[PDB]
Amino acid sequence: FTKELDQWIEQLNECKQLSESQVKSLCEKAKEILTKESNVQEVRCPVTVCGDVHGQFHDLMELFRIGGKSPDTNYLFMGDYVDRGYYSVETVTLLVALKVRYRERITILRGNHESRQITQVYGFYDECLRKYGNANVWKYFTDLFDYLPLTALVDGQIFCLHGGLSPSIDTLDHIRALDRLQEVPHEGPMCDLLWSDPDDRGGWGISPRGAGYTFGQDISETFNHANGLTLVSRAHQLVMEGYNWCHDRNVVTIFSAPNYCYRCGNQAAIMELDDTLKYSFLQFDPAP
Amino acid sequence: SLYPIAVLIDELRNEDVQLRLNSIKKLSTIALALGVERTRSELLPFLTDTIYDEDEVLLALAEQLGTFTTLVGGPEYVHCLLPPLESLATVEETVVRDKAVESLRAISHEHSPSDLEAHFVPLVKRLAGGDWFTSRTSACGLFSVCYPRVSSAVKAELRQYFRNLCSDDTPMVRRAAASKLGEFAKVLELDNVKSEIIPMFSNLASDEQDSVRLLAVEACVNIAQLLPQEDLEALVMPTLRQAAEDKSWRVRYMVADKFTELQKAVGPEITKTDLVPAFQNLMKDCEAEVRAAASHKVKEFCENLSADCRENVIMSQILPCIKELVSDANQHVKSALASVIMGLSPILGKDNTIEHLLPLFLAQLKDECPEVRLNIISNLDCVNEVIGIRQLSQSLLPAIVELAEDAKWRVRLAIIEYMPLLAGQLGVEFFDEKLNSLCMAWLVDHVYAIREAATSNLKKLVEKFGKEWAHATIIPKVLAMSGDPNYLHRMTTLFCINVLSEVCGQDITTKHMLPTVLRMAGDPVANVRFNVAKSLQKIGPILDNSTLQSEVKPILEKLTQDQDVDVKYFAQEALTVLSLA
Ligand SMILES: C=C1[C@@H](O)[C@@H]2O[C@]3(CC[C@H](/C=C/[C@@H](C)[C@@H]4CC(C)=C[C@@]5(O[C@H](C[C@@](C)(O)C(=O)O)CC[C@H]5O)O4)O3)CC[C@H]2O[C@@H]1[C@@H](O)C[C@H](C)[C@H]1O[C@@]2(CCCCO2)CC[C@H]1C
Ligand SMILES: [Mn+2]
Ligand SMILES: [Mn+2]
Repeated sequence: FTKELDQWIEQLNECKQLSESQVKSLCEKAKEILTKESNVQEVRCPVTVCGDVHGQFHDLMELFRIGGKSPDTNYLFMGDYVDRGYYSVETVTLLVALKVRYRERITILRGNHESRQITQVYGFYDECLRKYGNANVWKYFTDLFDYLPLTALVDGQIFCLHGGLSPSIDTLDHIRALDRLQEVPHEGPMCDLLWSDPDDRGGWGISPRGAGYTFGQDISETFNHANGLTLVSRAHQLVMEGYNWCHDRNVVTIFSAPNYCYRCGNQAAIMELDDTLKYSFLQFDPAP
Repeated sequence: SLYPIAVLIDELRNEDVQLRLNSIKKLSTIALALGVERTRSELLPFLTDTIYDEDEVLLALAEQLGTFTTLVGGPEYVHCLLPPLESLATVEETVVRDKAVESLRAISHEHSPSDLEAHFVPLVKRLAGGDWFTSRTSACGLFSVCYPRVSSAVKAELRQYFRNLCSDDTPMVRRAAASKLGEFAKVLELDNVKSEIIPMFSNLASDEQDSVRLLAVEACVNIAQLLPQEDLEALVMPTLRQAAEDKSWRVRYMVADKFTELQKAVGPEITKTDLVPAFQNLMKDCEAEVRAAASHKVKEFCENLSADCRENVIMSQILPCIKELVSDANQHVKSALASVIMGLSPILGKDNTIEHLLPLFLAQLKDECPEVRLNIISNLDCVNEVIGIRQLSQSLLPAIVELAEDAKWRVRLAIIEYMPLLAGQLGVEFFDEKLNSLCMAWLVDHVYAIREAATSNLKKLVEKFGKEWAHATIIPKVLAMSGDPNYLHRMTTLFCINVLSEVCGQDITTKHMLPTVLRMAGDPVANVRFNVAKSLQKIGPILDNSTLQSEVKPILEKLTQDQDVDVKYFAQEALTVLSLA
């Protein structure tokens, strides 16, 4: 089987999809591995943290040219592997394939797009139809997404999730108590963790997205102190500079899809956390 | 058939009197079975006709016939070789047509003067005055071998026929006559070069067909070398000047192409009077093909100006056009200029180079087209040997150091290629004092691709300076990274050891790198530990067997016990590939 995984990865690196048969296998084992992981997955540095990739496959290859190759460089992706980009299939499959091959070199969190309703509105579902010939590959992947960890904690200090803070979650234990094995709900803690956005207005605000909430500096400060965290590392929001600090540096947004939707002209960033948790950012333009 | 000759025939296929190929080459031997008399009476006759276009066969037949004079009776009978050769000249696939002519030209010298007239010339005419055209495109190649040796009277006829071949109704017979007008010219007495060649030349230079005209440029080089300098202005230059002005850019292109040759054939004075302005026009041609060709000739041309007026024409007539070209729109042109522009240093001297060329040197070293800055970088030897390594370092270095640090990692990556070039060119003492630092710094760059490039770059530098230089100028600074708190750098250390074992030899690898590799087997980060297993696998073959048994086997075996899944996996693979398993 290992010799196989290696071949699949060599294939996917040429941007060539796997077959329905293989995807079904990649996913059955991927679930085996992801079921054992926690809602607040423990990750030890060193690790490079990445934000949205949204099927921009060639930008993902550019990301690896900048952060090193897996499994040499350890990676932590905070979700949003599909939709918008032109290669959702090759992108999510490569990442799921890197996970199954290297459980300890890669951590993949769940984003708001690793869900059933949204992927039928923004691409993934249709790309799958146009590339296989039926909805099976999409059922395999959206079923796998039910198992993705909603959060990761690096060295017990840096807390990583796709979206942000929830008014119905104050502790890391509260999150560990949630049943993540299910589709993303339209309301509640789990939804919030994948939909919320840090804001420059204090307290909790109404989210312009229609799900989750906006939270201000005061809420980040409280959540960081209450949980012995040095920082909240998230993504989900387009950041022209690739990455963005806010809330007096209790929060940083990392967006890894340069020129999002091939329309926004944003840089992308990736965040390196060395052996000592000292951090540094790498910014990049889209691959030529 | 009949057996002495039937050995040539191929009775196995399904052809038309076809021959055995690996047998036509064994031809000089059937000619010994039957002797000279029988070779003439039945082998040549059999080869003359019986010509089935097996081509690769027709070719060998024409070649072989060119070394058959003696197998036929020696000189006195060489004409027995004409019939089958005349034949093969008129075939189709030109490769054969050529071999036929080359051979015909070879045995021409074997013909005695008397035999040339009785048999050779008659063959030239039949080909010249032939109906079919090929029979004429090949005749053109046979006039210069027989002209010198025949009678004054036959020379005349040979002149008429060659003329008729120049004003032939078919263009191809004209292009061929044109491309051979030069050599035929070299064998006529001067009077006839002035009275017959010149007119044919003028005529071909003003041909309706430009494919015929652009060929006349070559012919001009030849005719101009034969004529005394004083006759050039009246009999040639008007035509040559017109060619540089020709409506067809192809004709003009050929002028720039054969420029240096024209320069020599014409002489310093005319080059000063007529060619210097023409060269200037050509460097300003509207067609980028023509500008580029001319630019390519810049150094060669200036080198041949009469030492007398040299420097003053370059500074006054040539240099201004050159400043222009450095900024031309087409990269095709800037391309041609850069691959020679610095070759003008030893022709203007240290001071001139420093004030006038170095600026253009920079304008291109920071050009768009990478081929352009690469052509400048690939030719530093000459400028360096004219101005000082310090004067150069002082004008090149800031450019480099400014590109080694920059915006896109992509551009930084580009400057890394210049390294092995700069090394092999500017010297090892200069590399250790001004460049080594830069190459070390990239190993620790933020962007992985840069680190990678810089790493493989070490191998290419060692290929330039040697394993000893490596042990004293690079291995130490590379091993220093083993103690870096950041794993990205620690891994870079092994990646450098992997590439450097490919070229440092068993000694330096065993004594000076292996220990650092074995030592990291206890790194706190798993990525370093498994890359340690991968490194032993890589450098393993370079080590003698004793070392692999007492020092590697033990380490890998330990690593297979490691807590981490991947270190285990890679350790096992290492043991398996090396056979220590
Ligand atoms: C996706 C989103 C939100 O994120 C998005 O947030 C807002 C605020 C910020 C965001 C825009 C960010 C920009 C940088 C991008 C740039 C570009 C070029 C295009 C665009 O792209 C957006 C979608 C996407 C993917 O590209 C993204 O960037 O987000 C849509 C608007 C476009 O201009 O804006 O627009 C308001 C509109 C809102 O629209 C949809 C939202 O209606 C989805 C909806 C709330 C969901 O409800 C459900 C059920 C209830 C629980 C949640 O799940 C089912 C699935 C889905 C219907
Ligand atoms: Mn998102
Ligand atoms: Mn997103």
